[PDB]
Amino acid sequence: NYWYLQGLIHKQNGDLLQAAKCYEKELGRLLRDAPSGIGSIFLS
Amino acid sequence: QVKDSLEQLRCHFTWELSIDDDEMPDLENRVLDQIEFLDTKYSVGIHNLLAYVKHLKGQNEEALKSLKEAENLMANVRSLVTWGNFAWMYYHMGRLAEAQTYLDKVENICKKLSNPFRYRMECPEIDCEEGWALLKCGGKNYERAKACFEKVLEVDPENPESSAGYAISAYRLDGFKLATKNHKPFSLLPLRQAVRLNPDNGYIKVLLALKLQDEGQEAEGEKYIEEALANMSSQTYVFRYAAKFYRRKGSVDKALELLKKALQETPTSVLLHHQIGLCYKAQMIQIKEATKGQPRGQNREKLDKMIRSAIFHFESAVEKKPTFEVAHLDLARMYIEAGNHRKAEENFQKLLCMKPVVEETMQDIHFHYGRFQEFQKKSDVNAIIHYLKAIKIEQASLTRDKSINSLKKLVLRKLRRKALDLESLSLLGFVYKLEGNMNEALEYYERALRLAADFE
RNA sequence: AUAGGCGGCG
Ligand SMILES: [Mg+2]
Ligand SMILES: [Mg+2]
Ligand SMILES: [Mg+2]
Repeated sequence: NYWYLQGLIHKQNGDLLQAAKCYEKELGRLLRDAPSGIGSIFLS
Repeated sequence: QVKDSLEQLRCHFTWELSIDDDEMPDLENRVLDQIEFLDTKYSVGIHNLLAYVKHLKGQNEEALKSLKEAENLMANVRSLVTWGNFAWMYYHMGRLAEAQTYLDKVENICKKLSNPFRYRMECPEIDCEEGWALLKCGGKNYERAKACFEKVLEVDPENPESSAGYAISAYRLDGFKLATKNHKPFSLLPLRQAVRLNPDNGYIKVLLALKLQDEGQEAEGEKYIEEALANMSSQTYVFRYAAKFYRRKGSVDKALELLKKALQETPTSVLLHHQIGLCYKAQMIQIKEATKGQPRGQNREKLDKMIRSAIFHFESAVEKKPTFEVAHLDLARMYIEAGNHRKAEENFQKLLCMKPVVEETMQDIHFHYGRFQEFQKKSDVNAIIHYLKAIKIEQASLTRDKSINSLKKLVLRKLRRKALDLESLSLLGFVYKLEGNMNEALEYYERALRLAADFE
């Protein structure tokens, strides 16, 4: 859960956009083989 | 040999005009129409272009005929395009002496007092001539055509010709951004300039009227329509843009009248067919509104006729111009309206392989395919695939925003069947991120991450 | 080169 924790740190500083990016990187990986294509949009 | 001499010539053969094979029937038809119906000062340019198109078709003697017709009309410096086209013509046929004859004529005129003395010559006229050829060869050549005219207006800012060319290129590029948010009327002041300096030119009046209308100035625009319609200048073209003006004002029947009259002169115009499609589409929407979606008896009869009529004309448009993206999309959607989903689909698949000049047009393609996949084909995965694909195209637009909202609605539907879904939670988090709602974005992403760790 | 109806447990 390294990327979750990186997200929380940004969130707690107010970098909502870097917070989203960190979580995206991990949720991308989880959803890389998802049929919609959301996993790839996250890992760009 | 002579071939390196040819490559220095400023003419159609060296201007790299972007002409798909697919756009050739249509371009020739538009060349012939211009020759017959456009009121301009010099018609040498368009016959030089007719020649080039014949040459690309594999009809060199016809190409030669068109160059001889241009010669028979021929300031004198514009003849240089004719002569360079002749040079290339005779080369490609294999009359190396005749090619050379014409190269030598170019060179002799290029010694009063030209800097590249050899075959190129730099003057406003040949600049404009490159502008108009690019401007007739489709949207991808438009930034270049604008630059040509603009080059000449950098030097001579009151040149009437290049002010026209510049203003028309600009209006058409403005056209590509009407769907984007924060589009500015970059062509409004150029068109005013252009009308001032070409006070007899109805073509330019009607585009000015259309620009005025886009910026909310209907009264002023309508004066320009009425003026333009009262002069011979380019009657048939004034008919098309006047029709567009009256349709957007909500005089659809008046539009049809003009369009149908113009169709006698120019039966082949994909502009006409498309715009006549839009008239029938707007009349279909009137009836659908007045009958609250439930037309019966005569109303249904009339609605059916107008759906058939739109399909006829949108079909007529894409047969003539297979790369006419917007006309394909309107046809797809008319097919949906008529209940023909395979025909819709078939037009959607051709749309998916196109490389639009107007990037926003691909957003519209995905948006509307996604809705086709949600509501007609009942396949959420493909709706989502395509709403995401539309969202992925960076450009801010109303249609992108529509795709975000369409994704939101579908994912909230899916979450209310099944709340514990990693994709759906991440998707809803994404949508909120694209709305700028960041607290919720992070809340849904966190929930998705916590759903992952609980499941393991 | 030819844009904008309404958009889904409607
Ligand atoms: Mg066309
Ligand atoms: Mg329209
Ligand atoms: Mg349209």
